[PDB]
Amino acid sequence: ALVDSMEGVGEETGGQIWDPLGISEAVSDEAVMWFRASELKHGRVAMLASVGYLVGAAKISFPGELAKGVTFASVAANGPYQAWDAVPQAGKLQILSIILALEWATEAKKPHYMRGGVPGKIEQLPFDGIQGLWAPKIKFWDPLNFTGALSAEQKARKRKAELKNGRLAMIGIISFITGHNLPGSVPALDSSF
Amino acid sequence: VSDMEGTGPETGGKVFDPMGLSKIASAETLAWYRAAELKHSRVAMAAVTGWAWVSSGGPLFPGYLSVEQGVTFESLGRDGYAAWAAVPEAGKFQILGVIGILEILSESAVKPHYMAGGTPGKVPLLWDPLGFTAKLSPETLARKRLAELKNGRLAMIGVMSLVSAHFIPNSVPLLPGSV
Amino acid sequence: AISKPSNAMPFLTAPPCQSSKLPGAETGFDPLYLSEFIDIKWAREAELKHGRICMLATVGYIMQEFFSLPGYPGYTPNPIEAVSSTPPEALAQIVLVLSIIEFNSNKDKWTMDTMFTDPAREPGNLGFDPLKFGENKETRERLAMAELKNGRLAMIAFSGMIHQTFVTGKPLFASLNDIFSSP
Amino acid sequence: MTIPGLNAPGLVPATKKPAGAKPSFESYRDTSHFWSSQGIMDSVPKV
Amino acid sequence: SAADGMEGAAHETGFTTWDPLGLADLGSPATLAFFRHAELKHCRVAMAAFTGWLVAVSGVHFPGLCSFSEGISFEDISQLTPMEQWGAVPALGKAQILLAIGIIEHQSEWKIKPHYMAAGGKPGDLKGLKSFWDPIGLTSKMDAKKLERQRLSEIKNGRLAMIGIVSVLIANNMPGAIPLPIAFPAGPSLVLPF
Ligand SMILES: CC(=O)O[C@H]1CC(C)(C)C(=C=C/C(C)=C/C=C/C(C)=C/C=C/C=C(C)/C=C/C=C(\C)C(=O)C[C@@]23O[C@]2(C)C[C@@H](O)CC3(C)C)[C@](C)(O)C1
Ligand code: KC2
Ligand code: KC2
Ligand code: KC2
Ligand SMILES: CC1=C(C#C/C(C)=C/C=C/C(C)=C/C=C/C=C(C)/C=C/C=C(C)/C=C/[C@@]23O[C@]2(C)C[C@@H](O)CC3(C)C)C(C)(C)C[C@H](O)C1
Repeated sequence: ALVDSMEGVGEETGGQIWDPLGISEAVSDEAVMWFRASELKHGRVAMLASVGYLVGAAKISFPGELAKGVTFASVAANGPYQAWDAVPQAGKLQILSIILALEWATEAKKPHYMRGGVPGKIEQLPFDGIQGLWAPKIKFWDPLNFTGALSAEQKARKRKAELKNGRLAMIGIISFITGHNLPGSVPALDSSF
Repeated sequence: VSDMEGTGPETGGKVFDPMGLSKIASAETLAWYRAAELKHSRVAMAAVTGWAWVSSGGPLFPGYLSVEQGVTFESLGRDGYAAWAAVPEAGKFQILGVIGILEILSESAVKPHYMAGGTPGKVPLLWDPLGFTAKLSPETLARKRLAELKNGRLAMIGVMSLVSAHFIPNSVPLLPGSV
Repeated sequence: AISKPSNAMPFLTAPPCQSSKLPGAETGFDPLYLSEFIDIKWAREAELKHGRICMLATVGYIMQEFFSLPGYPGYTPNPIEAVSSTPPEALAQIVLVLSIIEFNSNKDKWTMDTMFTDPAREPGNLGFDPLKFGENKETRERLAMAELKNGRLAMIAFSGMIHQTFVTGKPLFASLNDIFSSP
Repeated sequence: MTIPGLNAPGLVPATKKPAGAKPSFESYRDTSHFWSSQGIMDSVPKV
Repeated sequence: SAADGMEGAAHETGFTTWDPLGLADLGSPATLAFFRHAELKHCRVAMAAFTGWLVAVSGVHFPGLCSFSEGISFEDISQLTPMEQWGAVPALGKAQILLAIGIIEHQSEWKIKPHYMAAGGKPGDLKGLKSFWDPIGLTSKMDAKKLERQRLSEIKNGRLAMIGIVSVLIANNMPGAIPLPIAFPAGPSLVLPF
């Protein structure tokens, strides 16, 4: 089984797969590749969101202006939750468009992950190889090539750390949002966020 | 990291990296660090020399920054942040746009890119137009590269000293209280 | 357990177009199987003609809202109203020129039986290639597939612009701004 | 307009009544599309 | 790419062909020759256009009358903005200017029998139209090395000139495009013939 040959197994659940409900046992291998790809994407998005939400909760913002009328401090004033609503529309559209470009270019790689490729290994240069499209070759992950200095075992341990941190952030960001929605649901969040 | 330039006699003839930042760096990461260090050295040297020349009562440019908008170089202020604020927004925009065109040209026009097997922080587009170091020996060129890195790091320290003196009222000992 | 299913739809049988040497034939998208009834070469000729017309038309539609011929009579950013506003003689001359072009390009080949009698005639190959992109045979498949797909997207897009202007009464990007405006 | 997510909330909570007695049969049969005269007359296409 | 032996690779793009979208790989060598000829024509026309635009803005004009029938003079045309001068030219004057340009174009296509699209075309070469290019023999003194340098200078100046003419013609109509705040002359960015 493909579920028996991954890095996500951790001692926190013993030296064994954590599939309480047998979801991985009730699906074919292709769905397991999709699961790992989506798990890592969710984890990474979640930790980006978690650190961003903490930064917003601390009222930390850049010195300058997010538009020609709004200030970074002004749009951050209300809090992290309403900050996205207070962001100008064109900026939201631009973030969504660049995320669209990223998740289209990464999807359009033919080894893929569902059809015979490493799940979670986003192609480091999504926009390369596209005919009649040009990008500056800023490779998406490790643009300055930190992981090159690591050995294979080192980066395997760090992939395990990635899975652990991504799952923890998956919990954490939703903890932030749920604490904002239901007051006292997550007692660690003050009224500031 | 041990084969790169920048080390001098002032640190035991050895590398200065207390916090291990070079141990997590491959060849490409080290090239990026060197490119960033050199570009910061260049920018900081120009910045600190300009700030010193302006705020030290040095000569200013002759006439009008904007003949139409009515801003003389003397009336700009002879104070760094205040002068930059008083510069017209169009002037700042075209300075930054020219620098951006230069940066894009630098990235796209220096073949073997510094992050793909090229020399870090070299710009054949902008260096020695006339003749200056197109004929020097390969040991004096290395010596002057080391000098560049050294006094460039000193310029980084100096320009951030000026910035701290401006923001924090009196943070630098031997700098005025109105930087 | 379909023996020869459509590539686009595995739950439908292979149409005649799928087992064909046309550009884009490796898609098998024909739920109504109109390739069986319609001659495939005629249908591809019409496909490329409509795609070319509509991929001119979409650019014309989007750029007529913004730009005008200097001092042209009866301009209106809404092209639907601008058709009536503009002189009828302009549209008459345009239709006459296009009639001349179609007649001369399809001389004695205006019908299913008449056209494609000669084997060398290819669908859409009316000989229009001044810059000679087709002499480079490596990129010919790319350009043919690209023509087909962009023409299809342009047919759909022109329908979108036309019916959006019908809905709103305002030109395309004005309606787009009104959609992407404040609540 | 209100793009859901961009310039407005996404899913919005619904308005609800906190419990209540059983509506009488004639209360909703007289408004149903199939067992009401006005319901039948309103259960027609439009254009 | 196919645009490797072609001259045009500059000092500002390393010394490699700048074809980010790979249009030179598209199509035939005939297509690339058409692209080169169009590049050089746009170059040359842009140099002429910027020089004429500077002439119009400066107000230097020929002494006399454009047409004694309509009474329009070079001075009256000079009073308008540079793009409005074309509208101010007499209609027959525009017609015969376009006739001269069309005749030159037709002879360039016709009398230069080894065609730019055809094999051995020399796409930039319009000399062959005798006494059209360099009537004074100024280029005769030069050799192959200086001729190649001057061809590269032509290409660079012309690319810059077409960017420049687009910039000046779009600056006033599109405010804030070119950052330099100066009263660029008014008028349309595009004009029709006649
Ligand atoms: C940064 C910012 O904000 O603004 C900037 C940028 C921005 C916007 C682009 C601007 C612009 C416009 C620009 C830069 C326009 C550039 C125009 C340009 C570059 C125009 C070339 C004309 C050349 C001609 C007519 C040459 C004929 C030459 C001929 C016919 C010869 O006979 C040459 C000759 O060699 C032969 C063949 C033989 C020799 O024996 C003799 C000589 C040597 C004579 C601004 C506003 O200005 C400034
Ligand atoms: C990672 C995502 C992202 C990318 C990759 C990206 C790239 C580029 C590029 C280059 C490709 C250009 C040339 C460009 C230009 C502008 N961006 Mg933009 N941008 C991103 C995100 C945001 C956000 C969140 C905002 C924003 C904005 C602006 C404004 C301000 C206009 C103003 O002063 O009103 C201008 C001119 C703000 C906005 O929309 O303001 C209404 C705003 O909030 N951007 N942006
Ligand atoms: C290194 C950067 C740089 C470059 C490479 C560069 C090149 C050119 C070129 C040639 C290519 C021309 C033709 C040109 C023309 C004008 N420049 Mg410009 N310029 C640069 C920087 C600045 C700054 C800082 C200012 C400035 C200005 C003006 C004015 C306004 C005059 C007035 O309004 O009186 C005019 C006409 C001032 C301004 O716009 O002030 C509101 C102003 O402060 N420039 N500039
Ligand atoms: C390509 C350049 C060019 C060439 C090679 C060329 C040659 C000749 C020849 C020899 C073969 C003759 C005999 C001739 C005669 C006249 N030219 Mg003419 N001409 C050129 C350009 C212009 C322009 C720009 C204008 C113009 C005009 C007139 C008028 C005035 C008529 C009048 O009073 O209206 C007369 C009599 C003006 C015009 O047509 O005004 C309506 C006007 O504006 N021409 N022109
Ligand atoms: C497959 C393929 C391609 C493709 C494709 C693509 C992208 C195709 C896209 C097709 C697409 C996008 C098709 C939309 C149809 C929309 C319709 C019919 C809307 C009707 C809408 C109606 C009838 C609205 C009616 C009303 O408003 C009225 C009048 C008043 C209101 O009171 C009530 C409502 C709101 C109901 C390539 C990539 C281009 C090439 C390749 O080779 C082959």
